[PDB]
Amino acid sequence: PIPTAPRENSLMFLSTLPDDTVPAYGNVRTPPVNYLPGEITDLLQLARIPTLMAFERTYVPYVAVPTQFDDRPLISFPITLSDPVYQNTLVGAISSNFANYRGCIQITLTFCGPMMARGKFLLSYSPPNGTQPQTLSEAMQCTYSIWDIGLNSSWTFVVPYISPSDYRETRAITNSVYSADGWFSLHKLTKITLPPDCPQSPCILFFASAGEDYTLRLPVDCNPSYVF
Amino acid sequence: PIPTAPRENSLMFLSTLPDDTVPAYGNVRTPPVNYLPGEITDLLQLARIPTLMAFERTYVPYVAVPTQFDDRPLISFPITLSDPVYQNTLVGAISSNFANYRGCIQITLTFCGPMMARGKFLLSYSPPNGTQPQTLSEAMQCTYSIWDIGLNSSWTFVVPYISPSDYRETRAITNSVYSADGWFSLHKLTKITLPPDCPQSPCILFFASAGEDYTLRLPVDCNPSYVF
Amino acid sequence: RGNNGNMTFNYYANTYQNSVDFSTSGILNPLGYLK
Amino acid sequence: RGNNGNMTFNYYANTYQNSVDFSTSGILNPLGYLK
Amino acid sequence: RGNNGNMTFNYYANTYQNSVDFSTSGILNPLGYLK
Amino acid sequence: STDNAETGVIEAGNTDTDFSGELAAPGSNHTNVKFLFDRSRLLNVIKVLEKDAVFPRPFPTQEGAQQDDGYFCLLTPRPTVASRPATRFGLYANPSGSGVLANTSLDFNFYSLACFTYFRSDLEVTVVSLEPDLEFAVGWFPSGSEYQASSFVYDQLHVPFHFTGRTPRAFASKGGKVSFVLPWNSVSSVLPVRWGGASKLSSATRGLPAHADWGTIYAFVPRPNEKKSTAVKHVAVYIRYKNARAWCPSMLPFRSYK
Amino acid sequence: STDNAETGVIEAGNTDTDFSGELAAPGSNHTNVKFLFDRSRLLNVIKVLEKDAVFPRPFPTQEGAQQDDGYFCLLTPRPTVASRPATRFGLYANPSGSGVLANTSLDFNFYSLACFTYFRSDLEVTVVSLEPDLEFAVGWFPSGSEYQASSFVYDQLHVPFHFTGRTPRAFASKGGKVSFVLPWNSVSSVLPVRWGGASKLSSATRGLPAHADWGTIYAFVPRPNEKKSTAVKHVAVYIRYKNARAWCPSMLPFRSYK
Amino acid sequence: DRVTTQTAGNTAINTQSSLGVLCAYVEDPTKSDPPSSSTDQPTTTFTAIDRWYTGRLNSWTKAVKTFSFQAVPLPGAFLSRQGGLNGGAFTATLHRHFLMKCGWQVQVQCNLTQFHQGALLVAMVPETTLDVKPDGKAKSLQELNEEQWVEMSDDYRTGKNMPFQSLGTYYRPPNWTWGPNFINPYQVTVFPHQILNARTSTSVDINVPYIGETPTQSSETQNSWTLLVMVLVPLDYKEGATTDPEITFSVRPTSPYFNGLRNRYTA
Repeated sequence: PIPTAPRENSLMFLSTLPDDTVPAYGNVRTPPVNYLPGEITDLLQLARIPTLMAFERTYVPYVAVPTQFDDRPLISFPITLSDPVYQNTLVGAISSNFANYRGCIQITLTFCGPMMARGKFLLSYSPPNGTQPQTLSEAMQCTYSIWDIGLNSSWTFVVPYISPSDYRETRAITNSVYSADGWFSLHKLTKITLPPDCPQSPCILFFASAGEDYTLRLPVDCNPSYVF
Repeated sequence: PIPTAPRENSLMFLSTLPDDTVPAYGNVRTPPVNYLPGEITDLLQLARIPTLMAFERTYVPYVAVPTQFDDRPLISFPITLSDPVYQNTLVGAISSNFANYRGCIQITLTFCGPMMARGKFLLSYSPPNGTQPQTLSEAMQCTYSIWDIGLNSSWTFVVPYISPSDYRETRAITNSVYSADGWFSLHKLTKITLPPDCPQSPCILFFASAGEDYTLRLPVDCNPSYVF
Repeated sequence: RGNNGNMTFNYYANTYQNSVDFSTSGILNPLGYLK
Repeated sequence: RGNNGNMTFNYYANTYQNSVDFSTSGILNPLGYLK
Repeated sequence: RGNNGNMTFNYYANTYQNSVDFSTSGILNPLGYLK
Repeated sequence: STDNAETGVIEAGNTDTDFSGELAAPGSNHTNVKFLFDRSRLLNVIKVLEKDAVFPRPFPTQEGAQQDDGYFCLLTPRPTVASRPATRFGLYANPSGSGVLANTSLDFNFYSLACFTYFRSDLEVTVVSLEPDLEFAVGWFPSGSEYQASSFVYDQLHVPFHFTGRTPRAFASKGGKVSFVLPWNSVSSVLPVRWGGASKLSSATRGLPAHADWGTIYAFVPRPNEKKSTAVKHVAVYIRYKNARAWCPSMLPFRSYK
Repeated sequence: STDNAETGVIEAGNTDTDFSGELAAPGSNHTNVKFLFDRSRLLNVIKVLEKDAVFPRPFPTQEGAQQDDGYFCLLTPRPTVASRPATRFGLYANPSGSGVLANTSLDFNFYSLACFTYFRSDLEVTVVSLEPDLEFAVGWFPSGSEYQASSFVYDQLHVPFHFTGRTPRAFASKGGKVSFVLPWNSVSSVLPVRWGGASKLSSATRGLPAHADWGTIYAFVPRPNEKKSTAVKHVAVYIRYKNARAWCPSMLPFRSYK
Repeated sequence: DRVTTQTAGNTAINTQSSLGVLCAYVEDPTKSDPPSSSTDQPTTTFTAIDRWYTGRLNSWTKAVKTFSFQAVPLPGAFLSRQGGLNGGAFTATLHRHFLMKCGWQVQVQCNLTQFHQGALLVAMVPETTLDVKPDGKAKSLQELNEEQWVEMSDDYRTGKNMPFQSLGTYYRPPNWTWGPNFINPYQVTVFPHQILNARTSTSVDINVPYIGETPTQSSETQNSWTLLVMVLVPLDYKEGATTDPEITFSVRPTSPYFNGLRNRYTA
């Protein structure tokens, strides 16, 4: 016989052991699945699909644009994938099942107003400051991009990955005070000049997709509070 | 010594383990069995042999043909290998010891009447409908085959394998309501025109063999109620 | 290969360990094509 | 080969594990021939 | 190599046993140079 | 970058698309479906058999049925009830009274990452005891078979018929565990995570797949029925999805905002 | 397809023979005789010896015979009675009284698939204890030998003669099992499942093969006769037919319609 | 560039604001092989079922809220005749074949003007029971024509109200909280979708292949796809404009493979 000295972790069931086990009922030829189209190779094929966000108005995927001028962001939400505008996005509901992420969140908009609605919108991205930026003269200095409304009707602002670490946390557990990776903020630059007999308050429909370099790491136990 | 870490299923007696065990009393030269003819290589050499069915008349392998015309199938039984016309066939009593099957049941008939008995018979196979077909105008539309009586005296209707799955269940456990794979039904097409001084009610002797593509899978525990 | 680090040695065969499909007769492609 | 998945290694020999017959001097053929 | 005397055989691979750094793109040298 | 999202296809862009920047490195491959589902998790906590049980009768079960519940673990991520496949998952908020509290199960870790419709994998079942020094065993019967429910008198001991069979009856050691990997046995090509067709076993319940399972396990005690103990002992079923494949992307569950 | 079934040979046809269709694929090879019989099953439940027993005397046994019954497992699929080969299998419907209830055995899983007459295989005997913490052992003696029934006084302890011998006396560990594979030892070339000849050992009983067995095992306790315990402990004999070969197709048992 | 006429058989449909055919999961979803679970010769396509079957769908008022969907079962609409979607030679072939294996190709027309706002989310949703009432019964046309747009409650977001087997009087009836045939309304854009906006298009174009748990499914039971029209932005217009724009849809089965011929389905 071969003299073996078994280790200290003998007879330990480990749930994530990278190995097989004894087959019980083998030699089973399964019916073929060559007919099925669209196999998911990898779940980052699905974070890249833009899904609808939700906004505290009663949760609405679009931002209403009120016609009254005021110098503050029209919608403003932090770039943190535990924020409750990301709970029902495939960017957020896949990444909340993980522990880290790396890459660029891609915020796609869609102006669902009338075709005759001309206007301009100053998207932004502040990095985490001590104070959330509010003035249009304060999102001018951050990472902004002006979006004109015209023939096309979508703009994909790519939130950059500016971080002091190669993998940011995917959940604002403790602390990030309201400031983890900063804030997206859609300012309106010029008021939407509607012709007569057109609806006031058009609606900017927001999406949230992942970048072509958005990558996830470290699975964790999920939140089973969807079933309650 | 070789440091081995034994798994969690150590010292487990498993009844169907695909492996050998320690020999106790080896080096025994058994007497040779080269003289014995007819070795069973495989038990599908025996499902293919047609064996007699049995019919609720008191269980009779043949169908009496009454001379009175009526528009219904003369015998009718479902194509399900737990049906009690298959209990004492090698198609049924081998396959009830298994869990799945695949292929074509082959129903061989034999007209055991007189030689002077001319007649025609419309065999059929309905796939599972909501209602069992009864009219000769309803087995005309299913998979039928007209059998004339002549010099030869046997017809082998091959029940096809029409199924939404590659291996059908071999036992109508739950549910299949009376409709698992449909119904064989021997209709009579023209009445049997006998010459004078010949016996009324000739007898169609039924067999049930397996096809050349009938294949079985997944052994299960048997029914030990043959010994009681 | 999945979550399998035992790169060297498979004791049981392929058809016993896994369950291969019976015959009949990275590069992340998109799940929807605009044509 | 039967219900034997240990394809690689037979520790005990043939005449100890099995029991071979001593000498004297798939393809499913039918069990009955019409001649 | 550290305090590792198992010279012969590594069962688990490199990236499972250790943790290799991901790429981006004896002789005791002194820790301070007078220049 | 100027786009049209009404088209339905949006090319996933980087920072360099709008701005001056560069692509980040590839992080890891922990989103790989064959890697992400290949880890064990608690499925159901079934009571250990002590006699030759009656399998639960099909729905609707009426009162006076002397059947044995809470005993069989229908091995499936989909919602089950009373060891039978269900469509809704229902727990008991206030379980006072009243009848038989039906054993339900759901794979909580699966549906939070089952963003697809069809799923095929092998299954690696580990049955951890929830009792000190329990010497138990683990049965199994495939998707489509049924429980063999009787006994045979072996030397004036009512040994049940679930001690034998052509299916794996793995016997655990005293204080040990039972671990084995089950192939994809069901007659469907894939297990539907979400199903919309009708099974015609009964009055046709929409959305109920009849053969979306790897089978059904049950723990028993290797003693005859005369040695039946008193306190009901439990066991815990951990499953792992070996060699996972998944098709047809779909939705994740609704996280409520309250 | 027009045939004559009085010929006795019918060519097994497909759907394409009568109709328009095609051959289905080959499903599997689970009907292979070397594969289908190669799995363990419960054979007999014998009581564990505690002293040097008297082997059961040959039939007809008369009253006043102080022999020891229910102890020896004649390893055979055929019906046995009182550790001796029988022709009929008989259980006890109403066992009240009256004499000695004879231990009968039958391989229930064999005869439901023994659609043949002759059967040769090796035998893999696993002797599972039906008692907690039982430290037992397993004897054997081949087809044609007899039990060595006496004791020898080893240091004022009546150690029996079934602790030693040229045949395997496998000793189990405490709470363990005994598993070993026995070759085809009997003097017949094959074991007759159905036999019609006469054995001339007695007034010649028709249909009783005298040497259709792999031998006879018996469980004992490795203590001398002074340490004989009180409660009679059982054990359970699981056998597997390694390297099965089967000849001459025959009938399966009659499933009654009631 | 945007004027695409899609001729099929004898029914050619036109669209002068076409965004492009959203071919789903593959390059060409028309290409498909016969089912491997039928040894009989399948009934392939023929020139009376290769056409654009068109029926109406309910109007879209201002009273329709966000996420109020409207579901078309495919092939459930050919059999119940939802919206006047009469199959003709397809339904008269679908009733007589037991298994049916096809891939769909839909197009939803709703022509807004340049002075209206709003956006539909037309999406071929796989494997949902959105057409079935929670009590098990499938919806009839008298029942569809009273709610007009099935609003997104929390019973649909959680899947609380999907059809179920009643446990009986033996088991205590459990408090149902969840079922996998929910809708997450914020994630319907993972499906093969286009947005029917009021300022980019009048018609959307989706092309999906056959998917299913089996290599072919039954004819009278399947709901493998579901043409889901969901309101993401409510319709708004100043008064005087054309109130209640119509919604139609045009469905074409791409390469069906019927199997198991029998008489016409009588439940």
